[PDB]
Amino acid sequence: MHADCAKGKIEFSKYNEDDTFTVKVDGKEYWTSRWNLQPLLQSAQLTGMTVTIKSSTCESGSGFAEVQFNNDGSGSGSGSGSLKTSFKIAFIQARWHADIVDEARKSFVAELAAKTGGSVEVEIFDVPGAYEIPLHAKTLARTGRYAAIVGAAFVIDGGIYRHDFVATAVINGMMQVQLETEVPVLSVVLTPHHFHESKEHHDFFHAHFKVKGVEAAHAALQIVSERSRIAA
Amino acid sequence: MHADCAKGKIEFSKYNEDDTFTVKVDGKEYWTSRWNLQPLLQSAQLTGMTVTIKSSTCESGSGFAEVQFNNDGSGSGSGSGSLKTSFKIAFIQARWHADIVDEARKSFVAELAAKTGGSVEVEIFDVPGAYEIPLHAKTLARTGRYAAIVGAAFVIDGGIYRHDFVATAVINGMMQVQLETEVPVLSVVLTPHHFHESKEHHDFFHAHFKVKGVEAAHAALQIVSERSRIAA
Amino acid sequence: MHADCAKGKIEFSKYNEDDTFTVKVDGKEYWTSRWNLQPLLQSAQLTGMTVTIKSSTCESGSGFAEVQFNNDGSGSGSGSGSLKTSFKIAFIQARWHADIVDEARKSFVAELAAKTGGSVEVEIFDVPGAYEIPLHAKTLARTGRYAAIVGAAFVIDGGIYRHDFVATAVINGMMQVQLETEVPVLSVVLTPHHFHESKEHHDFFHAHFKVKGVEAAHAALQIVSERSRIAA
Amino acid sequence: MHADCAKGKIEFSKYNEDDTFTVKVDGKEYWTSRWNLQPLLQSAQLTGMTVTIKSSTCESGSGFAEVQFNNDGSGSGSGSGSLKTSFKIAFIQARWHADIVDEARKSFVAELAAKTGGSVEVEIFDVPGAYEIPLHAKTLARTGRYAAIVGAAFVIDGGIYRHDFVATAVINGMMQVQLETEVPVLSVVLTPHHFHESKEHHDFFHAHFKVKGVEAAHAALQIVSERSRIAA
Amino acid sequence: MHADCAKGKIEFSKYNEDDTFTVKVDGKEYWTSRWNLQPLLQSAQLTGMTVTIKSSTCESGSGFAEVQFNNDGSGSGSGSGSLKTSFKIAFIQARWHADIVDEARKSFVAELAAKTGGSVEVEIFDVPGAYEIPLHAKTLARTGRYAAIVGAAFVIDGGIYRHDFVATAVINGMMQVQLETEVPVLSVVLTPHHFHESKEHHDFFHAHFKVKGVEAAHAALQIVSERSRIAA
Repeated sequence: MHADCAKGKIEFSKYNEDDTFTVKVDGKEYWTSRWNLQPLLQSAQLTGMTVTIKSSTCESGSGFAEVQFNNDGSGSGSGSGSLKTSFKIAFIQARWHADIVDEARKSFVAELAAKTGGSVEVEIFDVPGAYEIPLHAKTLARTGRYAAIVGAAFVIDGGIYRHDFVATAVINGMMQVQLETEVPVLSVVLTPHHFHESKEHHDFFHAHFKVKGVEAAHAALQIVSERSRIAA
Repeated sequence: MHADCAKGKIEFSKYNEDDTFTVKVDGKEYWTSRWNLQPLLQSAQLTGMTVTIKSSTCESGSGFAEVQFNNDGSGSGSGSGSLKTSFKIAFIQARWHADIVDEARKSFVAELAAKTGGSVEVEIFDVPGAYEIPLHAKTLARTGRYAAIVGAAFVIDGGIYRHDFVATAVINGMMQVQLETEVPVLSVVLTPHHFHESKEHHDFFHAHFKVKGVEAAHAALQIVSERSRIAA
Repeated sequence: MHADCAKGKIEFSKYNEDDTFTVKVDGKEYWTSRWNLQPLLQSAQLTGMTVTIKSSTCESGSGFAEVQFNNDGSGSGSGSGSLKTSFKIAFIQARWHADIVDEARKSFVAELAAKTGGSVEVEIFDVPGAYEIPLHAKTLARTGRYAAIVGAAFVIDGGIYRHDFVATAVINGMMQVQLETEVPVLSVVLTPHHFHESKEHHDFFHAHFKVKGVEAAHAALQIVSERSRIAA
Repeated sequence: MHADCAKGKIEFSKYNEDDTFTVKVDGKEYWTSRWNLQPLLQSAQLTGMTVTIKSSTCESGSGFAEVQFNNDGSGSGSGSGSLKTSFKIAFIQARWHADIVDEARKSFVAELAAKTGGSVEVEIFDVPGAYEIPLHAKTLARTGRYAAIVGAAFVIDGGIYRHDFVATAVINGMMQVQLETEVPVLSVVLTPHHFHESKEHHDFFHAHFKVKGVEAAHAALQIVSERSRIAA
Repeated sequence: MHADCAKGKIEFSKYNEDDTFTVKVDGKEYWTSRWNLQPLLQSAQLTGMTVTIKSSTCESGSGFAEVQFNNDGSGSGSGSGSLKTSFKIAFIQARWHADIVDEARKSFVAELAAKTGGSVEVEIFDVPGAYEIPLHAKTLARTGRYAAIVGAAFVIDGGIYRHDFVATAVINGMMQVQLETEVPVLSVVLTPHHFHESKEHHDFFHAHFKVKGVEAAHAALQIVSERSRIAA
């Protein structure tokens, strides 16, 4: 198989005055004198694809005439999963009412470590409020590296303003993001019927979120396994 | 038609240094020395289309110059139906309150088998909860092979958290997926007015879901037949 | 004006080793030896363009060198209307509570026939339930041939499950479809405040839908006339 | 600057057998014998752009070799505004409860004429019901010529059917249209809490809509001025 | 590195009769006689990309043969952020109930000046009402120059018409805009449960918006810092 001098997206394409198309791939600049390669290189650059420069000399500023396009490159793609039995999960948590989302996250991580035992790694991403979750989830989904995304928050009616608009927007936005990027997004954003901060609700919801974390961990594991199964 | 050596999507396109464009179709690598075929092959690869390799020699690494493009290839297309009087249906069921979705599914399958008698086959897909249904439906619709998709769940107000957000998101997402992929999606996700788990509701909803399964089977058959009719 | 051997979408394009983009248009296969025509034919095929093969010989397998592209071909386009003072309307009706949608449809057809007197033709399409209307409307709008689409249903709260989710989904889906395809869609899907099946509601809603049919007929005629007016 | 024989969208492109690409622009047919211009003309036609045919002879059927592409042509573009201090506004009004929308429209027009004094022209468009406003707004926004669009209606709960579905659909559709076409759309569709047709409500809402018309006029003027300001 | 005669979007492309492709970049007109550059220049123009004309002579009407395409140009892109530790924020405020949004804005600006001390600059944009916020936010997001966008309004039930439709539309449209343009948009649009203008509510909501401004300032700083962090 031919040597891969550099693989990655074209950082910049420069058509020099000597009929050479200089393209920078994976931090290394390569140029080609082929007339047919110039429109192909331009199309590759404008399509957001990753090309692999192939030549006998892999040094900077070396000519090349061999290149491979697997399937419209990689670009922002190559996501929607990492590997079976070894993947990663992103846990986005809001910092409003942190003392309960913390319990949910601790239960989730503990259960995942108990079952998988190191096969699954969970990364924690902090976020100011429930409204900021859909965009963060979209970014983490398009970046790849993740087989599932979990978002946790505690949306509370404070008795002054109405809270249902933000909850509806967040739920619908998470659904839209997961449909757009084809990465599962599990919802642990919960809106109680009543919460008047009487320390009885405070004691109750700690344990209830402790249970919800384990439930979400099991759901995430099973959905990732099933999605990997039906793709074969 | 010419001898079809291999038909399928271009797994990878490799432009070698000898002015040859090597493309792998249906697991077999083929190369062209034609200058005009290279931009056409690149466009075919970037457009997500399937080409048909036509040549006298069908062995690996054999050159070819004949290719046929039916209609922008197949790619992710060729779905939205399998065949009249012989097709498949995907039954996505949630595992929350399984004892009732099970009754609905059994009624659906029994009625299907009663009328069609083996003409329609039902494949069964499990899912953690109602929130995971739209993405599974989108995947199964884009994969083709299915003339209709059925999603069943039982969304319950548990008395602690509000449940209407998830139900609204699920219904709207199922409709959006159905409009996006042009594959009918029938909804058997139901939200009762009251359910307090007093075994009276438990005994009632078993039979009611038993009825709903037969109703959904009839609706699926009729809608598939009508959609096949108006397309001629 | 040059003779039209065949006009329509390219059924299949076959670039043989002979470097000839053999193309089947309107059920007739035509081939060209022009080098410049091959990329143009490929672009037309991938863009869903309808080409008109023009040559002195219109028989199958005859060479051609003349072709006309009016405006990106026709493809799935040429819809959003048929002709002024002579067009068609699609009436999609649900089969749930058929005894009332029947009254609405009869009123609509009778009023149309009374005013236009044969200038407007109404085609009836059957559908199992309200949830299956938006996709049927999208298909009938994309197929062309129709200046307006009418969808009728009777969404009823049965006292067991909640019904507002499906009604909201249907209304929003019809609006989305009519915005997408630029074909007016008139809504005759109605949700009464109360309906307990006491034969008083049954007697009342027959006449009320009888009125609604005439109202919808007048609205459809007015909107089609106005839309045809502002487009000049 | 070179003479403009004809400027507009390519009505039809015809590649004759004499290696000439005949294109009709602004009602005049022009042909070119340049080999390089043919793919460029095809791309211009398929991209929905307007080209300006330039030649020493501007008569029909005259050869040309000069053409200018400003920015992907005009096509459906050139909208989202007409000119500062002199623009147009489209007033779409529903014919349901006309006696109140009439007061709103009269107030709007009178206030516009009082402040601008002929600098702003208001065009009136009639529509059978509130459900048919968003598509009309989308058409009038895509056609250009308008810096703002106003939609007025009176959505009323009649006591028989539920009315909130249509109102929600209309508001969301108007917002979606204004986001899609980048033309401001001001909402004067109003849903009162109670209206039982007791002639007290009828007398009150006349004056209230009279006030709302002036309010909408001021809002439209200020938003158009601000949008024109931030674009420099 | 080669001299930059002019960098920017192609204002207009003019293919003269002398086989020269004149392109205006950054207010300066440049022409090239290269046959291969003409399709590349046309593709660059139609793709909405910015090219950098490079030649030994940078004067108007000077020939060039060198050009660089970094990554599909800039065009409407280059947004979603300005720089770390030194960026800008757009504060869109509605003029309905200005005496409270003013308090919110003053708190926001004061807190940002207290912490950053001149590192972050806030620009104030006026808007007639809550309905006009999402489109303004979309414009300011697409123009670039901003790492975050804040929208403030006070949606009030006046006791005559229903207000929840507009609030829902505004929240959903703001979330849709922030997902479309990948620029965070923080919500300070608030809908109180009750507000009867008895000057007790007027005194209370002044201080409450004073608090909400500081809260939004902290949330904006945190979200910008985190988004800049995860992008490395």
